[PDB]
Amino acid sequence: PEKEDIMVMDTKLKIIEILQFILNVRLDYRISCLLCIFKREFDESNSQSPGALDFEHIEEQAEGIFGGSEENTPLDLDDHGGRTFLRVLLHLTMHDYPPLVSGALQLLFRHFSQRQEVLQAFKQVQLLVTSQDVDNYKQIKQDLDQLRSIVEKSELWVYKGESTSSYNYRVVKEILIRLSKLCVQESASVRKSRKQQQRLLRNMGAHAVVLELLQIPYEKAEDTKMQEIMRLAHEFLQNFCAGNQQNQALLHKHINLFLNPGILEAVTMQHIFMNNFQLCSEINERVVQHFVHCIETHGRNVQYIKFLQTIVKAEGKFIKKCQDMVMAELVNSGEDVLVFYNDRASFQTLIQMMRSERDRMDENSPLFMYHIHLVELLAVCTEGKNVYTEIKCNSLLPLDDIVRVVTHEDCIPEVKIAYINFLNHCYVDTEVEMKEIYTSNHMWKLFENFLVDICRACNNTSDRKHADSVLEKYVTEIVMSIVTTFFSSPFSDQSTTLQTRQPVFVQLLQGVFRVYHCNWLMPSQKASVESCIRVLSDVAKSRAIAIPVDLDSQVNNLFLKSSVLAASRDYRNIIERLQDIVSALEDRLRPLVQAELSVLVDVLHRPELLFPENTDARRKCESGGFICKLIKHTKQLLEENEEKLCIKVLQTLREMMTKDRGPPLRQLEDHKRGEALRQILVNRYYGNISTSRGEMSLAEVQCHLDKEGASNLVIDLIMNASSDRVFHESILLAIALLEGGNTTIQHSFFCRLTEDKKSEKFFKVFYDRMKVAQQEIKATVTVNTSDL
Amino acid sequence: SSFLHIGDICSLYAEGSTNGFISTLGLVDDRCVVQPEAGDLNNPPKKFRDCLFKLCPMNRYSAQKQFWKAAKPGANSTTDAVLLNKLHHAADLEKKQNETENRKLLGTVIQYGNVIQLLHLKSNKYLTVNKRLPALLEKNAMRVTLDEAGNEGSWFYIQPFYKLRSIGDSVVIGDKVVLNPVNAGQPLHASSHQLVDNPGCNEVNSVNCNTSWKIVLFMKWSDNKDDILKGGDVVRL
Amino acid sequence: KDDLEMSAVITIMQPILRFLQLLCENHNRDLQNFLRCQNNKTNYNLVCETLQFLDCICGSTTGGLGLLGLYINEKNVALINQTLESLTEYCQGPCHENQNCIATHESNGIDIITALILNDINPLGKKRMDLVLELKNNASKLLLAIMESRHDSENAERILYNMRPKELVEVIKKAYMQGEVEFEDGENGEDGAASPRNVGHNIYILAHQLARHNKELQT
Amino acid sequence: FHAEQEKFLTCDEHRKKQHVFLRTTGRQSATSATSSKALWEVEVVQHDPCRGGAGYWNSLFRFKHLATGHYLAAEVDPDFKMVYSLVSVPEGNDISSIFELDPTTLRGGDSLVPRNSYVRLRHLCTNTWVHSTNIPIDKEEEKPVMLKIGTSPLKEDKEAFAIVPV
Amino acid sequence: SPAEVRDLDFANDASKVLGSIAGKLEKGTITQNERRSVTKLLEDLVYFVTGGTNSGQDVLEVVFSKPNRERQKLMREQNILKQIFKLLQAPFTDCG
Ligand SMILES: O=P(O)(O)O[C@@H]1[C@H](O)[C@H](O)[C@@H](OP(=O)(O)O)[C@H](OP(=O)(O)O)[C@H]1O
Ligand SMILES: [Ca+2]
Repeated sequence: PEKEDIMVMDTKLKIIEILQFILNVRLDYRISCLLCIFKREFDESNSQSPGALDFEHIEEQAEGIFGGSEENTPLDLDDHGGRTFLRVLLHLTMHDYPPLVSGALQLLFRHFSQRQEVLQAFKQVQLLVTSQDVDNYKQIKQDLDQLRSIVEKSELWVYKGESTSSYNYRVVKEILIRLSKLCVQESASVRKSRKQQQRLLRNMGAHAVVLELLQIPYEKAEDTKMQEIMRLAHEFLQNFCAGNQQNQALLHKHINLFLNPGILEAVTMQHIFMNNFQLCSEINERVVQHFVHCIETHGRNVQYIKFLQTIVKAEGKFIKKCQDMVMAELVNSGEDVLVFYNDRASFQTLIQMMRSERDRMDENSPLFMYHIHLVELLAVCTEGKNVYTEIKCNSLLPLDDIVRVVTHEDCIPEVKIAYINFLNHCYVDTEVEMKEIYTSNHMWKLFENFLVDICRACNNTSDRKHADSVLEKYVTEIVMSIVTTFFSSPFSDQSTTLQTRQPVFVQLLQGVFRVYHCNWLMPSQKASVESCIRVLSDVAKSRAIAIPVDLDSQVNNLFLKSSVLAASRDYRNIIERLQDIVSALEDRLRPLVQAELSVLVDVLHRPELLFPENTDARRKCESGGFICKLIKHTKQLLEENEEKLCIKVLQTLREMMTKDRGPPLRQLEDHKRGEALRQILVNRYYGNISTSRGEMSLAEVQCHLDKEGASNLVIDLIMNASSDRVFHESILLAIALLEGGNTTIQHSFFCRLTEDKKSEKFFKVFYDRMKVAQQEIKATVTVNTSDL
Repeated sequence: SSFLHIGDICSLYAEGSTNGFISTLGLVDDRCVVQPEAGDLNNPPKKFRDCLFKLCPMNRYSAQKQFWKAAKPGANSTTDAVLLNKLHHAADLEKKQNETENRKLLGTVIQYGNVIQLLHLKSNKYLTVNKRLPALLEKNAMRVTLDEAGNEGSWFYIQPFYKLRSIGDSVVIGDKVVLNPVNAGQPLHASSHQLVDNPGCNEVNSVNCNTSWKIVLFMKWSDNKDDILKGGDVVRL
Repeated sequence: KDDLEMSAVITIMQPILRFLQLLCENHNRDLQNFLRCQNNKTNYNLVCETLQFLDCICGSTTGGLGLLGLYINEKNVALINQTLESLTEYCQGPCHENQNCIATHESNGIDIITALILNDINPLGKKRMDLVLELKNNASKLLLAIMESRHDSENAERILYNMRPKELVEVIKKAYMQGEVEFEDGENGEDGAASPRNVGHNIYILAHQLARHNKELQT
Repeated sequence: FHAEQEKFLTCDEHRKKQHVFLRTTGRQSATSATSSKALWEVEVVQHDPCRGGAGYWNSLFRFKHLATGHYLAAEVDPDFKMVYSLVSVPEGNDISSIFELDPTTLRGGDSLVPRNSYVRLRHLCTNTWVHSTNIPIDKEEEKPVMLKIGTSPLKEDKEAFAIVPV
Repeated sequence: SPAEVRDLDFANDASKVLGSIAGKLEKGTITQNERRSVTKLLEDLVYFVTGGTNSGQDVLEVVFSKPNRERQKLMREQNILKQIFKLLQAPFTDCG
């Protein structure tokens, strides 16, 4: 009925994106005015300089550029106080075109929340420091413009099967290396990240250009200049994502572009996923499995194991889910990925490769660090005292293999970390400790090698420049931990071999004390060194272990002992005053922001008032047609995958049920400011031609919403809730509607449920939503008691 | 049509890489072993009181597990005696009620997707899978043993090996099924490895596989009356 | 450091329980008999699962022997209060089917209710006694609502089987003296209706109906 | 419909010869592959040639292809260890095209056959049992779609077809 | 009685394991494994004849009451006696 032509009805949709931009540019104008306000305030502040900014003078300048002033009429689109702007959106909302009305609903959210939308945008900003900042700004501008010109001129300098192409092949490399260099600087021994240059670069948006360049198809068979260009782009991206967390989130949006079996393309992948708890909490299964499949398909590479080692342990925090998931797929990976030398025949191959690796002469290292990485990743993914990972990893590498490799004379120090610490994380640092470790003399066979290693490390006073830093780290950390965990563990005290090998314990304690005598100890490692000494002293005191008087006296002694200036100042103070002023302005808008948030529901409650009378629009709005149609729109908002809009609409509509009418001194003035702004704004929008609203009682507001179909909306949303947030909001809305024990809504729910044979989904959803809670609570509440 | 019931007595016959009746290695030992060459479904082994299992319903174990944890030497106190007495009384009541529903649930039909416990008649020990220990002969596999009282590892999902029957259907005697512990989540697997101390014996462990446990009926629950004479009984002439 | 905030799956239960209570409020007869059985192909018993949640949250028989102190912490009092309140309206008035469905359940959920009023909650009781007050008040209200003018003996003997007549009469006094102790320095129990006065009174009322099928209780 | 193989029994002409095979689908939902050449009509054998009657477990059945009009019969495998394979025959009065229904679960011999209950095609003329092979019949091509079907003299409890109501 | 057959089977199993333990004794091939496994064997017989649990004290420092009437006959019938004192002198028959 009344089939409006689609080609003419798409017109309004085409005006919608015009409205988007003409509303967006107002934000730039408002933030420019806000910057000018602070320009004036700092101009009057620094000239006098006791430095505090005039907030009581800033507030009216900020509120005079937002609304209710003579010079605020050009910001309003229709130059009529916004009275006629809302009616077009309201009229378009009743139209029968889904994306048109979907955009129309989005427009009014921006129109009412102008105060909110301005403040975050102004709080996200940045500014220039000294002439160096200006130079960097200019250089990055020209570099990006020149690069973009060539990007749109790609088909001229690309071989699809000095000249301009030859000139570009060179000139692009210098600009790419300049953009890469601007990201991170390198000191003598510390790699620091520049947090301001990266912010300027991301504000410019070089990442989009680099990603678009990477997307371009290419042939690596013949032209290696292109291959090194792509590698340089990857290097710049890695430097851009390094040292920051939000850049990694920004680049995460193009993970589907980086599912390639390439090497450096995979090198970018761990840089994207390094040191990010939140980002790794939602890792994709497919990428992780595809990396292992690439190992099984495209040879053995360390770039694929670095990603796994990074994702299993992010931010230094153990990840149980990733730890279990790694060996959930490692078992099915076959022996192609998991290669281990267990028997004597394979151990001989390991030793013959070890000798050549000790020579370090070619064709031995690539297989060498790969096995090192495999063992280290097993150790890292077996932390957390989790039974599953350790039991599954025990099969791949037992204690006997680790003992055999560590006891061999060609074991270089780097190998000792790789297997000794893995032995710790696989047997000692376990919730279910294996009693075979503490009941066997193999542990003392390992102590002997540790004693010889510590004697070697402490005897390195002949060549300081040739000292092994890795060996020092091993001595300071790994042995200390594997001894402290062993002695401090109450379960290991049941071993009867403690008093059978006193002479080796004497020399072991002597060596542990000797480690403290080293002058190369790091402050962090010194605590680890001292912890083992303290644990050994406590164990000796408790077990009455015979110790020589001299060593005991040494331990007791250790225990008992334990122009340019003004120019810098101006901008340095400016930057830190910007944060203060932003915070002050953000604080002095909350009493106002809920005013318009309530104007939302105020206008929605009475949408017919705004339009002039004796009109079809007012006739249809007076009957509740606006809310009724918005209900069926919100019914299908989730279908088109619009979750944020559906949440923001359900939460706003739930405000129809909370009837509120208006340190206590601050709250009083804030509430009065909010009421003062709300009344003037609502009266300006209304323009009805000493008045009282006389709102209808809350008892029949719920019935009025019931008659518009809000009873059906909640049930249908609950059945088809694909997300926890949508279902939670539906539950809150249903609670709000049925407040006070209304019988109309109850009868509507009953009749809908009994008249529809598809309530099975409804009740199954409710049944499962608590069955999952029961399953979780059964495993959650387990503490017993421990006495006072 | 004949259907399974609670209290039925039947054997298990694995089919696949190794085919044979599952069994034990005496009362002193507590290791489940399948013996391939000892017999077949047409030619049963000479000794046939080791392969018999009695179906039992799911039993609560929360109070029993709590009492086991309390009995662990980790908290010693003078007032702990009363708490241990209360826990022992709760466990006793829990065992008594488990026996009551065990009496009351006999004869009910068994359907796919249910939870069942296997009681070895000879050793009077339930079949259990421990989730913290690996198999003695197989490292990547999972440990399977026996226990007199049982724990949460004794619960077994019953699932169809064939697509003919789905969850909710009653189990018909003679169909190959798959056993899955509730907690271990891995089917019982008949390994092809050989025990060192016993020739021919094959270890039974818990790992993903394609082994089907063809249940073979031996005696119905109704026939299981103590006051009558029934096959397999031992008497004196 | 110390968040002490339960799983979100646990939290989502509370608005679900409140929403379920809201439909059954006002003694709307059409819903108490609907939630229990829906006359569909696969009807789910909402009352049974609501009782199961309370049974599992309290450890069932493990917590039914004076273990309320450890299970009931200062964070899940709101959830259990909402659970008890929600259970109340399922059987309010002459809702015989829900009373039968709750009292004759296969689980031991009734035991938690019965022992809730007797056993204390430490260290909650010594720190926040008021929470124990409204918890026991809601338990007493549920216990009165489960009987709710019932003539049969099966429900009465079911409640009495787990509860000997002696300790009811004992806890009547054990809920009496401290009621006067609170008044010795100012009680103000009119606004604070959770005072031990009404708490003991409700238990006395419950014993009044329970005594009709116990020849020893009236002694 | 084959329950285990998840494939539909089909009769078609290849290389100017009619063959009966078990067509292989190419998607996850094997049941949805409803083909128009997989329709078979049930003929209950009766003394009266014009009487169709009802269906019983002990009754004798004949299956006729709807589109082609050919009967389902078993004959000695030319390769011959599957001695017998299922083919199409135009003649109807022979006893070689007579089958029996064996229920998966034991049922009485005087009970009405449900429309959608799994059954086993127990051949009667040769007293063998139906069995799904795994040897494709079209060697000249590259992607096997058609698989030959034979008879197992020893009974198997996994090869039970499904009577899909049309 | 259902317990009598279990007792007979337990006694016969304890007899046959010791039969294999002492069968290789003459050749001196008994090792730690055949020593560790049989070490826990002896603890079983005493609680089998006594029918009691473990007291938690030293295994040699437990004095029991009168023994079971019937299980003493079972050990003699099932040739457990033939090996119970053969085990004690077995290590002396082993290496050395
Ligand atoms: O979905 P698409 O893209 O159209 O392609 C389908 C696909 O080729 C299936 O393999 C085919 O079933 P078969 O392999 O059994 O032939 C089906 O045929 P159908 O549509 O006739 O079922 C096609 O529709
Ligand atoms: Ca027998």
